[PDB]
Amino acid sequence: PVSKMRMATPLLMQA
Amino acid sequence: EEHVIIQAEFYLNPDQSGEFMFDFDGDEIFHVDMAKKETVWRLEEFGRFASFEAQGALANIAVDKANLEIMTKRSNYTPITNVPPEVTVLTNSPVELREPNVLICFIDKFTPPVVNVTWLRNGKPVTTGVSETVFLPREDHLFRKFHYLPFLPSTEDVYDCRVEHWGLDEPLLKHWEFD
Amino acid sequence: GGSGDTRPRFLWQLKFECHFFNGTERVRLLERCIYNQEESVRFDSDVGEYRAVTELGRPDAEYWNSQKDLLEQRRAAVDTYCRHNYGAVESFTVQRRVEPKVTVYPSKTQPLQHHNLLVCSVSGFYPGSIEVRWFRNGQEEKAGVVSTGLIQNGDWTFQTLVMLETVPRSGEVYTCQVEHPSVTSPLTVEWRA
Repeated sequence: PVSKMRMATPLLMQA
Repeated sequence: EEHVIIQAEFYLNPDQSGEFMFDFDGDEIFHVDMAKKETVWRLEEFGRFASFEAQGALANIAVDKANLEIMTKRSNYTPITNVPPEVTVLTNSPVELREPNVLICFIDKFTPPVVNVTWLRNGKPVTTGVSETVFLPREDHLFRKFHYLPFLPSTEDVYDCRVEHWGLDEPLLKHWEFD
Repeated sequence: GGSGDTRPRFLWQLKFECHFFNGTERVRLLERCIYNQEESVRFDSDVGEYRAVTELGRPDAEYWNSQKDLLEQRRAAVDTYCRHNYGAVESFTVQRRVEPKVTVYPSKTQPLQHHNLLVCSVSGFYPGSIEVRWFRNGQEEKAGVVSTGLIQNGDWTFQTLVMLETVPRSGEVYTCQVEHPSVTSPLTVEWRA
């Protein structure tokens, strides 16, 4: 049963 | 503090090069091949125990690119200062004549993360069996990189790892020969 | 790089660092955002909001901190991200043990003179913590010892050379002793003078 790694997501800046 | 896991990403303009990797205590767990959309485990056996959905890395890099372009404008287009690498050539194990070995070219303490690396045997480029790592993180936010060349030691061969980087004035050739 | 290019470059780096103390018992998350090698803004789970590191990062700290839904996702990341990934990889990272191969060969400090340097090569091991000691006739010699230090090979192995400068005399027995988490009792390799 392979473990699933998670990623963290960058926050978008104001344009 | 026993252990540190780092998710390290970057985006570089104008090259439009973006990388995504995980690090454990200084070793790479995996990276994502952006072009193939593929999770590449540093050791094949890792993929027997863990998995990672590579497509999510591409979404991250797209945000990184957008944020980079905002930061570039915000900085009034201040560019990065080049930091040239220091380069070390060594072998995997002590050298014995005609016992298979591996030359390691360790490229350290540089930014931006762009290099041209060539192995030279007796002054000529060699590509057979070579491999390399992606750009690996450092705590000072410079980069590390390894290049590898399997070889059969001989008194008649000399080697250079040739490294080109924009912080250097000329290509850096680090020499190695059988002592 | 190549391409014969003088064009200015602009770099953005993002690092999510999960720091583990006694496994998952104590966990800290540091998110570092880095422009052109200088960290500009940071999330520290010990704080729970962004802080500007340089003035260039201040707009981001102010904007992200106004978005409480984003802060609450970051504040939970020590659980949903750090502790999760620790459990996913610990069996082949934290628990990884690879025994070193140890060899000894003679060398020279001065090329025109006799062998006077005994090199203990210790290679291919994981993790990096290792103790290497030199003995002469069963007694440690701490004088005259130099080393490469710990060398990371980039492939989840380490190596080191530990060298003893000595004048070999007939009958002496020199032994390199290596202790490492992969082995219960020390590894030893001799050289007879």
